[PDB]
Amino acid sequence: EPDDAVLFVGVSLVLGIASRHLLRGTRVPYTVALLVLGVALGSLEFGTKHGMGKLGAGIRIWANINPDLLLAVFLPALLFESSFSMEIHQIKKCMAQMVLLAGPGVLISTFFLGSALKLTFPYNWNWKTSLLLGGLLSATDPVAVVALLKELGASKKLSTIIEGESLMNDGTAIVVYQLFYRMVLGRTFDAGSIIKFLSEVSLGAVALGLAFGIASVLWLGFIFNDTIIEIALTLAVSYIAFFTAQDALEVSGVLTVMTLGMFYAAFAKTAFKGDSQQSLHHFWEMVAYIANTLIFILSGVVIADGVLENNVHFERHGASWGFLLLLYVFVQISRILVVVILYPLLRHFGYGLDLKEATILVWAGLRGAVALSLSLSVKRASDAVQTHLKPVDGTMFVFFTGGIVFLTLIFNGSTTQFLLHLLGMDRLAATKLRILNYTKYEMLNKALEAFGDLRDDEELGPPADWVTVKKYITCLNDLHTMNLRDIRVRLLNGVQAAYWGMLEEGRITQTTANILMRSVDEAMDLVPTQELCDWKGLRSNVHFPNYYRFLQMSRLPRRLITYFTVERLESGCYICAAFLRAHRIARRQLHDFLGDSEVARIVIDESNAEGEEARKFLEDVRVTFPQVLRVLKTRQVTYSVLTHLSEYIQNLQKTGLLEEKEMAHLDDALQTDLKKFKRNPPLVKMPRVSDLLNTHPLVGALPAAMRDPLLSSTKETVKGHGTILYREGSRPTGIWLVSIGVVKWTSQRLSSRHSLDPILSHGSTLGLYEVLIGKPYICDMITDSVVHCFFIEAEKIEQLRQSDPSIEIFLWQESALVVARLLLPMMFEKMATHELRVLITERSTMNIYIKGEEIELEQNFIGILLEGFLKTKNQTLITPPGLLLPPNADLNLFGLESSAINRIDYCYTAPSYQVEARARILFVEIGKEHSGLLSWPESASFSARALQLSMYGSMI
Amino acid sequence: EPDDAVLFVGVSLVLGIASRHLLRGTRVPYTVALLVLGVALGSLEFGTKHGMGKLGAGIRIWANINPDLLLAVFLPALLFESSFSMEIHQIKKCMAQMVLLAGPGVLISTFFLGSALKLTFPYNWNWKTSLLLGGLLSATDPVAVVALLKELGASKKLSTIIEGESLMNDGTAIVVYQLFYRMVLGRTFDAGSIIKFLSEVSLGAVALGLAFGIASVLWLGFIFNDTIIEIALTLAVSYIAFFTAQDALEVSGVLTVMTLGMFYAAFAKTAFKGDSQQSLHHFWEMVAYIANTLIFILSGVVIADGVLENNVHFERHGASWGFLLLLYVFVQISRILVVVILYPLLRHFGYGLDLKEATILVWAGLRGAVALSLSLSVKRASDAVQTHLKPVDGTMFVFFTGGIVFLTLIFNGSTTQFLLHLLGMDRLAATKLRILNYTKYEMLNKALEAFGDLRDDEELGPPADWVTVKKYITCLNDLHTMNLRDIRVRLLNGVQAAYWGMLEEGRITQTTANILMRSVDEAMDLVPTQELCDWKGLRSNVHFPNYYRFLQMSRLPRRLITYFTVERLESGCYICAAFLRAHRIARRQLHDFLGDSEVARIVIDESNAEGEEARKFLEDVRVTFPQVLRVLKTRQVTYSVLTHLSEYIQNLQKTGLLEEKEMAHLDDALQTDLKKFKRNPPLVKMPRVSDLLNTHPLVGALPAAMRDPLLSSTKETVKGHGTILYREGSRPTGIWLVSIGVVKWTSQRLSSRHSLDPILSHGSTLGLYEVLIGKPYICDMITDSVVHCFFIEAEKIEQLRQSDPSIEIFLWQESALVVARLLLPMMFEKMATHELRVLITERSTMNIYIKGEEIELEQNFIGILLEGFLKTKNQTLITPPGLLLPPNADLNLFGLESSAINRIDYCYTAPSYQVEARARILFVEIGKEHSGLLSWPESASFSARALQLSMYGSMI
Ligand SMILES: CCCCCCCCCCCCCC(=O)OC[C@H](COP(=O)(O)OCCN)OC(=O)CCCCCCCCCCCCC
Ligand SMILES: CCCCCCCCCCCCCC(=O)OC[C@H](COP(=O)(O)OCCN)OC(=O)CCCCCCCCCCCCC
Repeated sequence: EPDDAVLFVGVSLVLGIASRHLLRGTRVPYTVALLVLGVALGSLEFGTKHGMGKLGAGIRIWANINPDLLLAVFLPALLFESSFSMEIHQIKKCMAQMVLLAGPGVLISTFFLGSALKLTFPYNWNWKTSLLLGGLLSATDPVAVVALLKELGASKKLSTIIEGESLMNDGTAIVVYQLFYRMVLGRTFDAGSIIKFLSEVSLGAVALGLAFGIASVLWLGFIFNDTIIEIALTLAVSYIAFFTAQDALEVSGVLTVMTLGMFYAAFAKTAFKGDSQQSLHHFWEMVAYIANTLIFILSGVVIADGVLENNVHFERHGASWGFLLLLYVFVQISRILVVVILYPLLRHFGYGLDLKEATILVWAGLRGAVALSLSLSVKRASDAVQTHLKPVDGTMFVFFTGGIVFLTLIFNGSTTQFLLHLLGMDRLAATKLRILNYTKYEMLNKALEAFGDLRDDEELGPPADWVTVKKYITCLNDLHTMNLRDIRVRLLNGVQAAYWGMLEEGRITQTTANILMRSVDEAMDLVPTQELCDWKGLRSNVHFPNYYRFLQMSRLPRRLITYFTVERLESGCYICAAFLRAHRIARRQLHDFLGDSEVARIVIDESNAEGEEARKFLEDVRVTFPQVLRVLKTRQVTYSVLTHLSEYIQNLQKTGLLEEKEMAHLDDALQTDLKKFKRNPPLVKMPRVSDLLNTHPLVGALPAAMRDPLLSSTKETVKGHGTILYREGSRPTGIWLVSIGVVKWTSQRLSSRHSLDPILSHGSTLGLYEVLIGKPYICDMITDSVVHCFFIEAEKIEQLRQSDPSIEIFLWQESALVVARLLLPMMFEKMATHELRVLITERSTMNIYIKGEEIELEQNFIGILLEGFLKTKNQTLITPPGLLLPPNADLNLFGLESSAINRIDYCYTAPSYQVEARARILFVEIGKEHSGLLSWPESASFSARALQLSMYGSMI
Repeated sequence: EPDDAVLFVGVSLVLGIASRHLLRGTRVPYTVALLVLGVALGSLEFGTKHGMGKLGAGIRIWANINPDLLLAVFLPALLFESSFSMEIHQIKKCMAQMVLLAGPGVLISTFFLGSALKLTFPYNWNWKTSLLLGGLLSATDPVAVVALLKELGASKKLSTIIEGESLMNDGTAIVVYQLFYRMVLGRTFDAGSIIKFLSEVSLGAVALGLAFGIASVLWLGFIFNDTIIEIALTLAVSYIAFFTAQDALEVSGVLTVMTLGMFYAAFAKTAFKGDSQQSLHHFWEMVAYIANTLIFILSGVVIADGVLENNVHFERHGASWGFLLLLYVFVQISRILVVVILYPLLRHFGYGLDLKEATILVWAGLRGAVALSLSLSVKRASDAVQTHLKPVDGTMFVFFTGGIVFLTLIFNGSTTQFLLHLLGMDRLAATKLRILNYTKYEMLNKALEAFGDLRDDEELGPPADWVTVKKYITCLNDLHTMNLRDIRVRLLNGVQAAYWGMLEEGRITQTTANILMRSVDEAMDLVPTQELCDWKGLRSNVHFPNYYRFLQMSRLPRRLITYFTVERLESGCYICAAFLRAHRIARRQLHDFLGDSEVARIVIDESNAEGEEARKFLEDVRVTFPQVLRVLKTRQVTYSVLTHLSEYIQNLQKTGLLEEKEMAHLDDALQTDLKKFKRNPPLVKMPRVSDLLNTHPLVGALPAAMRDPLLSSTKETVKGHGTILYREGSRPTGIWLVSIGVVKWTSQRLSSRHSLDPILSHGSTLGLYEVLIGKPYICDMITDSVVHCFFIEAEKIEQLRQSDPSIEIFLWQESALVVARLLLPMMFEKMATHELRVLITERSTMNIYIKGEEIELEQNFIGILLEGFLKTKNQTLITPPGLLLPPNADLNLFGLESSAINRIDYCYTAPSYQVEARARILFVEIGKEHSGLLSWPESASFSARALQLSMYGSMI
């Protein structure tokens, strides 16, 4: 006969499925239908003489479940998913408010509801039974409210508040119930006794949870490439922790399971694989679904059993059916009182709480399966021979808690969306409409591209038209007046597009991307009145390391001192770096889109002024801990490489070109590398002087000979912020090889109207064009941050130009880069180093013309007169720093616009030119994903070795 | 006290984890360590007076498990994963051999081993107990052998044979055990009775399995976007089916669970989501892992309990410890005899079986958890008050089966790799080394590209060198003499690269890709002696539809007649289409790589002769069922679009730009579309005549006016294979607008030396250049398959050219496409329609020169003299079909090589040209993933509307 038990479980699941399939889209949850079906099954089995057969025998086997086994089997499953799948950052920033709703809230609710049950209900309960039942009804449901918020559509702050309030409240309400239930059994009490009991239970639960989490994370760290082992470890450790807490030490078990779930959620990236992240969550969601369905089917059956057994709780008199509604009203009043009493505190702590998101927090008081489990446990413990707990009192408890569980879900849970819509919320911001429409546009473009690519076929013929194929896909079924308000939104849209691109290209993880996107989203609401403010959200993540107090303090192993400083500074450095990249890209895109307009310039100035705090924190990390940034960048590049290789290996397995052994070996190696990286990330040594000089394109690409001379008598120098390298006008006495840092260039005669970032990064050569032409410097360069630089005097460069006829052309190709980034900043500033180097050294043509020849720029060619005096009628003398444009070229398209704001005399538009001295000209030819969000509605050879050294660290 | 039970489970899992973590890499499995730990726990609990506490109490609770509950709980979990995760195509093509090892094999083993136990063992067993124990030892383990093959590295044929033999054998050996066990209880028997029992059990099991599978697939079909529901449905249905079979109808339960698993594996794509495919498998692997660990821990405990209880099976006398080895020898001899008796049959049925892969099939006789479960069930059924089965006999059975389970895994399972290496197998083919090295090269390239892209940073500085970052990633740690043998391998490598590209670009699913890759792999072994033979593997998949007999037969609903014909022809049409695309791409790539060489030409001819069977089956589908190909192509394009949109939506969720409600809606719509497509794929109507004419680029891009004239008096014509459109030399009387089909062009004076496919697909215009120049046709075009074509007489085209000055240039741009695909086939034949159209209509320059002007081809420009008589010294007269090359151009790089094999007189290399009549010239400028596998070691305006109509079905 025990086999029938299995049947029950099976059958229950089926019912669950049905209830979760038909009652979808409708607002009433399916757990109410589950409870009704359970009551029906229990009544059929226990009331009718024939009842059921081979299934009723499986219901009875379950209706007599042990009071302790029930909890030990069903509570860890119910709680581990809710505790494990929760954002740590959000609650950590909101943890102040949740402490007020967890401790004081549960205390107030428990004592009110229980004091009301003692003074009103007629069952002659003493002051322990009533407050026992009051401790039950103070336990929310982390799954019911999770589903409600899934189908609700409220702001994220309120969602996080409710989702945490419920889980933290569940830990506290279970503790109080444990206390009052132990007291109901007969044990005496006292102030000291109550204090010791509460302290022991509460704190030992968390201690055991943290111990088990630490021991099982330390173990998981060494499990390379096997997901079944990790899932089984989580399961076994959760259940062992619950058994050890609730049944070995006599501490709270729900608290231990919650602490374990949270300790796992905090260390998910470090311990579990990246591909086993969606399988783990799905396994635990399946476990939690089974647990809820089984408990809701079981609780109905047990309620029906008790009712039919005693017969004093149904049709005996309307007393019970009225006192149930009275208890519901009391629960509502208790929640209202808790909220109204903690409002003066919940208003200005963590997140705000105005009348709206406080009237929506009082309604979402859904009861779930934890209260039902506790009621079933109490009823089962009473069904035995217990002088203290009578059987009628146990079924009085199974009846009231299940009755309150049904009325709360049908009324509060169904009318939580109607109320949220009535209050005024649930309306799109009208600034997310643009993002939605742009995403729909980008989806339509992807679909069009795929269709167009897959159309040519000689065998299967052509497909149907594009419209006939779009009618099937319903994912695409339906979709200068500029004020200071809209441009501040276009800039934030550009920032969002930059964040999107950075995460897609692998430059930032998904956690950092989510943090930055949340910051931008919370900032796009204050733009209608306040200036651009995106730095608020990240200011709490960019706290200068509190570790710095302790690096000043002495810790014995430098592994600990270097390891912990690179782990408190790791998130802030990445966030400020990404904030300052996204903002620099957004400024450039906005300048390109809205041209030069007074409002666009003011918004750009707002962004420039906003970036100052991040710039200063980055400057402070560079001087206080010099080796942190290099380690962080190396880790970033290594993680990007590993992610790309992982994506490539996963695509190879689908095809079947490689056998099981070889691909299993490939995958094993890749996963071992990924886990060894995420567990003990590598630390990069410091770079030697003579090493940096060899990674610099100019000095690195030179031959072994004629290089010992340049490197000898070259001393690296570390210059601080604001130091002047060379002033404009002074004679050309050097070239400064910037290998680490940034240098900002300023000029008095060069257009600084279209230059939004006059900075030259590492691997650059400053002052070479000027030492080649032998003339005074054309700009005043000043360091922008800490810069490691080398200075080679002019003589050495002259000797090197005199050495080989091919190290004269190399020097010129290397100086043309800086000359073109300086003269024409509107074209050659948005370009990356690789692209500009390719276009200026490979696809650009450097010609030398003898005296007398004629130069006629074809309409498509712009040219920079690198060297030599060129002549033209009425304009005989022309200085070498110079730009030759097509006679009819539109300046406004290249900058150079001669205006009162910026004077331009280094550009020439003439019919033809005639060489006056031996000239050297450079001719260049003229006429990225998600960047359209901003303005959507309106729209070998030395050169190859240098390019290698500039792309990769060393020549390959 | 029941709570302790939970502990046991938990603890067991931990042990499992440990045993599965330490005993990795080593050859001895971990289940033996599991059994040893279980024996240790059982001996500690039952032998010592103190034993254990709060855990031993949980062991006893388990050691007294019900004999039926044990099976009902543990067998479905053990069997559903093995039955569900199995290739259907492989076993279906090998199912002949598995029937011989399943029925006759189990019968022979059972009767031998059981006849030997009766004649040798001294326990005075009767002829039912001995053959009961003999029915146990005939049940293999689908999980032990699965893991063994995972860690073995043998061919795929032997792997599939063993993996199926074990699962099919498990279904048959359980049936026999059920029979003999029911007989041991006391029931009488007879020939008729035995026959009825066997038939009822065996067939009713499969019937119930198929019924449950059908009912649960029909249900799953309507579950849109929820994975938990699908996993819970599989679980609940599996357990309900097992309970209904084993405990309600008295039929075999393992057979029902196996039938259900197979019915699910056959309908995995149609019922389950694409993202819930890795979570379902992982959930069921977790269930199976728990089941194995629990059973192996439980069986050890029960063996120890029985031994310590009776004390006649350990140290009573060496009789037991010797008869155990004797029974092991008997099992080995029984397997050897089965194989030696079925060899004459297993040799030439399905897959072959030579001495090697038959000596490796005799060694892989691992016993697992099914035999242990049956032994535990028998011992438990005996432990009760049973006059038939004594307790000593039950523990004699738990001891022997567990003892045989341990000796088989330690000896056979550990020395199955040593034997496979000794026999000679386990050596790479030396033709997979090239693919492995090329994959390593492509991984290194991806890593280099990612590193180079992620290097420029103004904030975080530069990373370390490339070598310092590659030292961390260990996935990259380590890596004209041409005969008819190697070129036949390069062609197959090109075919493999084409298959890889087609699956990546979404043109074929993963099942078709695996089929084709398996065919190519099995074919690359016969090339050393036999010609190119890839069509063998697919000839069994390309069977002309057996449905055609039934389309001749009358089925009442055309939904059924059209639906079933598009489902028997669906896989063969896709396979032949992909075979003929991959082979056409491989031929082209090989001709490009090895130039014109006698061996390369012979290999190309071999491939051309091999493609004939697929070409003919495709021709037969086009005439017998005309609307099938259009429906298949529309489904292909729609599935590619949906896959691309799904990938795009999954990437959007990671960023957090869109709220929970909007993305949940997007994902819901996408998943609903995907499931409605995979469940009821759409059928495309037939194309109307006046519709096709409007999708043709030339006639479609014309304005509404001057189009009514062309379309009027135009009658579509369907011409069959080999029909002649127009012969070379005849006066130009028409233009044929090919909109569906293919036309092959042949010439007598045009080079057919570098043209590997002279075919023009749909949406092409033939005979327009000739009606424009008013001269005889320049090639003889003949249909290549069934072709739907329209004929507009010459007058109409002349009227249309006279109509507008901009519909003269459009006609010329449209004729230049065919002229350039015809004259210079080495450049303009590998190009897709989109690329060639862009390059010839947008990036190519058509100029008209007046009489007398001079033409000087710049060194980088090739030019086609579309119209007019051009002159040059000593070469006054030059006909318009003509090609002008740079005076120093290398013909061998463009074809045109004047040689005895192919004569060329339409190409001219001269210093300069002088117009003799008003000339019209066209100038073109001169100087893809995984295609390097072959030769790896050695290396608006009318035009825009036409391009739109050619890319997408209609103008957008
Ligand atoms: C969702 C994840 C759950 C993980 C489960 C962890 C392992 C569970 C271990 C099962 C323990 C078995 C309990 C047992 O031995 O049955 C005894 C119990 C009745 O015990 P008695 O009433 O005789 O106790 C005497 C005083 N009351 O039996 C009864 O009469 C009631 C039957 C209780 C069945 C409990 C089964 C566990 C839930 C199974 C669902 C799993 C779904 C995958
Ligand atoms: C891996 C997927 C498994 C899916 C499980 C499906 C639901 C399982 C339903 C559990 C049924 C509970 C059985 C029960 O009521 O306990 C009784 C049994 C002992 O029964 P008695 O010996 O008293 O029977 C009288 C005559 N022999 O109890 C005992 O003394 C032995 C204890 C048996 C425990 C069985 C628990 C199931 C396995 C739990 C593991 C799940 C892991 C997630």
